[PDB]
Amino acid sequence: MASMKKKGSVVIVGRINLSGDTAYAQQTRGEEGCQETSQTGRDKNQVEGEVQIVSTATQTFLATSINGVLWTVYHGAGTRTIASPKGPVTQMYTNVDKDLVGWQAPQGSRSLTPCTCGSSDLYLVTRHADVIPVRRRGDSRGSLLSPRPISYLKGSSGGPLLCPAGHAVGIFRAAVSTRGVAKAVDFIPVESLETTM
Ligand SMILES: COC(=O)N[C@H](C(=O)N[C@H]1CCCCC/C=C\[C@@H]2C[C@@]2(C(=O)NS(=O)(=O)C2(C)CC2)NC(=O)[C@@H]2C[C@@H](Oc3nc4cc(OC)ccc4nc3C)CN2C1=O)C(C)(C)C
Ligand SMILES: [Zn+2]
Repeated sequence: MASMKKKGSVVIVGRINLSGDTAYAQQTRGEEGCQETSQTGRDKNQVEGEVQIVSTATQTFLATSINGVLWTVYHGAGTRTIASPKGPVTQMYTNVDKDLVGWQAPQGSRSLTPCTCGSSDLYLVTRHADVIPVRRRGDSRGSLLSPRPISYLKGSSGGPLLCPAGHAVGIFRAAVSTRGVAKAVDFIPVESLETTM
């Protein structure tokens, strides 16, 4: 009882910069500072952009702001708080059935707008800032136009699928792999987020 520990917070450690003509990853906090920030829950770093790179003590993945909520996957974040300038912030959405969690979007972030285009030509953004064309194949499935080893997609759960106009269509959840090659992806449709809200 006396020695029971607490899990740390999720910490923003970087972002996928989509502000210009060239997408690229940026690191904003190193591993040591990440560990300290996870324990205190106090992160005074400036946040920018729509897609954050996030970490716990044991995992790293992505998180995406849509309509003022920073969304990610439950299999990355669990029920963890997120670190923020004034201390840890509790999830405002948790849905293990959808593999979805969300926190109020951090000050300085920018939010994507949910797609209403009804378009099936999509783009997946990875933690390495690769922009991967994806053809929508169902409510929660899309095929990669150019399949890639699952190694390429690992660590990108929580990232966005976007339409041609840059609206959010979904949150990347899982890869569909045959013999280690991802030919398709599974995503949380933005309509499920909009409902959750
Ligand atoms: C050939 O068989 C297949 O293809 N079968 C497919 C399949 O299992 N794919 C697996 C392949 C795993 C190989 C690597 C794939 C590369 C990237 C991948 C984007 C990521 C990701 O990057 N993660 S990550 O690295 O950031 C990380 C780890 C730090 C966070 N996502 C996952 O890894 C998810 C997690 C779990 O999926 C769910 N876990 C949960 C857990 C919950 O509570 C704990 C609640 C709901 C939930 N819902 C789930 C749907 C398995 N997974 C898959 O992708 C399907 C989806 C079953 C059809
Ligand atoms: Zn759209």
